[PDB]
Amino acid sequence: YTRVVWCAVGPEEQKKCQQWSQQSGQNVTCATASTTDDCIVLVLKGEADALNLDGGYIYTAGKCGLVPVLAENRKSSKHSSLDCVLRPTEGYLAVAVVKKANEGLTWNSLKDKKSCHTAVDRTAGWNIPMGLIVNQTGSCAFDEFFSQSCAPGADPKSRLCALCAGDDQGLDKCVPNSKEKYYGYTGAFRCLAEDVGDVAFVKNDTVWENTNGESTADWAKNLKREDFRLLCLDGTRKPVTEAQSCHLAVAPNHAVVSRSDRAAHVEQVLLHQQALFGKNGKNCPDKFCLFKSETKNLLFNDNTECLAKLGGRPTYEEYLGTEYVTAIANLKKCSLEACAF
Ligand SMILES: *[C@@H]1O[C@H](CO)[C@@H](O[C@@H]2O[C@H](CO)[C@@H](O[C@@H]3O[C@H](CO)[C@@H](O)[C@H](O)[C@@H]3O)[C@H](O)[C@H]2NC(C)=O)[C@H](O)[C@H]1NC(C)=O
Ligand SMILES: CC(C)NC[C@@H](O)COc1ccc(CC(N)=O)cc1
Ligand SMILES: *[C@@H]1O[C@H](CO)[C@@H](O)[C@H](O)[C@H]1NC(C)=O
Ligand SMILES: [Fe+3]
Ligand SMILES: [Zn+2]
Ligand SMILES: [Zn+2]
Repeated sequence: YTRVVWCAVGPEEQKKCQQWSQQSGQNVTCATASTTDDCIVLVLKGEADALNLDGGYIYTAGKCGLVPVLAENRKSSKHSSLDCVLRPTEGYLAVAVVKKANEGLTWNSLKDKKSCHTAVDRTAGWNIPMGLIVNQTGSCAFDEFFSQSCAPGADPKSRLCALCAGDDQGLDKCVPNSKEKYYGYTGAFRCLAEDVGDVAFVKNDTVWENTNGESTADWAKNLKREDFRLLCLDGTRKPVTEAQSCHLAVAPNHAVVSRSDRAAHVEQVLLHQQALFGKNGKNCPDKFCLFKSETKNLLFNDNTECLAKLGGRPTYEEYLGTEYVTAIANLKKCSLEACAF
């Protein structure tokens, strides 16, 4: 009965979640929805207890009263001593990526180009880039900036969805879940890698994990780090090893959210679950690995070492940071006291 109902987004996260449930002796059970927003609603209704969310969704969930519980903690070895779970999270680097061979393409020449986004409302693939575009362009017409784009979650008949491919059967075009071929970090990077788009708004870690043999996936096997360039905000182009000096912003780590009244219980269960299926987990990579899904980032990002405790008992605004929270407000004025359901 001290069971947590996780919310899976899409049928792939659903399959993984059921695997995790089977392996957990049903201490973790699953609910599934077609979109992250839908999953947030199941949580709000009390039909689900939690899910891991990108910062852009943390904001949406936050206005509706959901709270940050644990955050993804990546592999970084500085802040050396502390165990991952107590280690402060460092946020990730949102970057704008292009093909090297696409010479001359700079932040300054993006208008009317083809773009690849993780999804609408996500931090690196949308809020940061479009916030900057809107900032600099003076206009709220961010649907008219790129000639065509794949921005999962936008209107399927609009140009913002024109580049999306849907699933293997061409169905679910532009849906904001993994069925969409160009969804999320990897999908958006694939959109760029296959030259469907001119630029991809992902994070620094995405380019590395999908190049120089790190993938084995058909589309990425032959990808070489040198064939890509990051677009700095000053107009220059740098190699992807220069992310620390050429990025659009550092994003708050994806984090697990739940209803305030269920947070403590979710925190508790989760810590026990990762001890079992986490990075050094008791049953991983033997029975089941929570943070692994063949580089598809299902439920959690695949580069997650562990889920770490937060700190000054973070409200959702403190977790995202004032800088980021203001940015989203300024961007969504284009579409404070809110929620949306
Ligand atoms: C797009 O819209 C505006 C363009 O200026 C940006 O919003 C502004 O962001 C600044 C920087 O974070 C905010 O300044 C802050 O002010 C408080 C006190 O007012 C201060 O304590 C902080 O240290 C900081 O200086 C400013 O409030 C905010 N402007 C408005 C009208 O809300 C926004 O960041 C731009 N979007 C992106 C993604 O850059
Ligand atoms: C307003 C007062 C001072 N509270 C600040 C507070 O609760 C801040 O929250 C946080 C959240 C997350 C992080 C990142 C980190 N490295 O721990 C740092 C600080
Ligand atoms: C389920 O959770 C309980 C409560 O903490 C724990 O004692 C038990 O080991 C877990 N069962 C399985 C099969 O993991
Ligand atoms: Fe993200
Ligand atoms: Zn920076
Ligand atoms: Zn606080």
